[PDB]
Amino acid sequence: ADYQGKNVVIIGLGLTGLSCVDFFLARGVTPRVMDTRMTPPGLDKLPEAVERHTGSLNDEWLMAADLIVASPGIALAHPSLSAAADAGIEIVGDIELFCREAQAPIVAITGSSTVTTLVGEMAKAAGVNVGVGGNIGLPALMLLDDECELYVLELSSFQLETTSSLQAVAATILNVTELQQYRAAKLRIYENAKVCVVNADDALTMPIRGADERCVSFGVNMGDYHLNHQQGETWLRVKGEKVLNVKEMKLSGQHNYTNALAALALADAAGLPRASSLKALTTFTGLPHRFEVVLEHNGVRWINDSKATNVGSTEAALNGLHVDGTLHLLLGGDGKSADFSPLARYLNGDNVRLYCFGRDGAQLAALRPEVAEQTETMEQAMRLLAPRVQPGDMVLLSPACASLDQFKNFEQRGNEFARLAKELGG
Repeated sequence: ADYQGKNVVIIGLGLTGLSCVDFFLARGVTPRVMDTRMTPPGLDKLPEAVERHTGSLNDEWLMAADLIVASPGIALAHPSLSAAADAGIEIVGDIELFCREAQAPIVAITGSSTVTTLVGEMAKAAGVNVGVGGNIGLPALMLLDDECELYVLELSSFQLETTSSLQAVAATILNVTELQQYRAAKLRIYENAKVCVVNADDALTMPIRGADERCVSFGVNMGDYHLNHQQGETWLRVKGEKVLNVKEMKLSGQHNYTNALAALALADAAGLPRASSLKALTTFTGLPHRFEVVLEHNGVRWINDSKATNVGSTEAALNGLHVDGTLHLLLGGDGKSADFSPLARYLNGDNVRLYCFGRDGAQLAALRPEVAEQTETMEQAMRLLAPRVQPGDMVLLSPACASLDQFKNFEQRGNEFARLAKELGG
């Protein structure tokens, strides 16, 4: 849309509020920001030209606004917002701002992560540049920067409440778990959807009406997409046909089989090739910290392999690793008396750069010091490479060491890497 010369107020900062600020600053609009918290997150990232008010809502700013952009964290029933609404002031959310500008198909998912991640993996297996965001990953507005061909948004009922311009190529309510108002907000995801993917085992996921010929179902024993145990084997079944033995999947358990069925039905409805999507089901592990993609933005892939607390596990990550551009590898920690020389056969070539840290970091940078860097902690290493990273590059944390020298456990090192990937790469 055109927001030129409008008084815009953003309620709620954080990364989402920051994305709205950038969204408007890039369209010639300087917004005003307010947040009930005295020191909200992202306050230090907030530009200087932007007026901000913290510790409470500025009711005058709201009543004076032409457009109120409300984070899902503030209740729309709040008296100031209720008064703004009664005064005829337009209230929207960040997702509404996204859907007005999005030029690529949108897949929309709501219902009490894996489904959203799988759909993204299926699009990637088909060579589709996909932006995964919303209630997970990056905020939706930050996906407009890249050159996406498909959007996959995980949405809350709160985000849906303030969204009116969503026309998803495929939408789903996975579950409605603790009421009729809660369901009503979630059903908004179906409005103007080309295909509605519903849960055969949860009737509240079905539209009340107006979806007679655009519904596709997933379920355990029933639905267009369901499971079937026949000749002693369990099969994924799609539109009456066996398409995959669940033993080819890395994921396991009934819940992950229904997750795969739901993700498959969205990807099929969005036009992704079945063959490439089924392949994604055979490669996706969903293991935290084990070659876990934590951020895909601006053509860069940030991969958290903090689970590699030994030389053998890092060698596995490097072995057969195709990186279109530059691999930015981080190495360090407590090596635990390990010999890292076997890693050298994978660290030759032009596209390798090393960023070493931790207790045994000095010993790890000694694999090819000419193209290597050294630091004390993981954070300052990532701030060195973040300016240097360009599209096609991979930022891989396969440290080959345990994290007990500077971390509670390898999980903390992997979570900290994901936190800094969002800041540095977004």
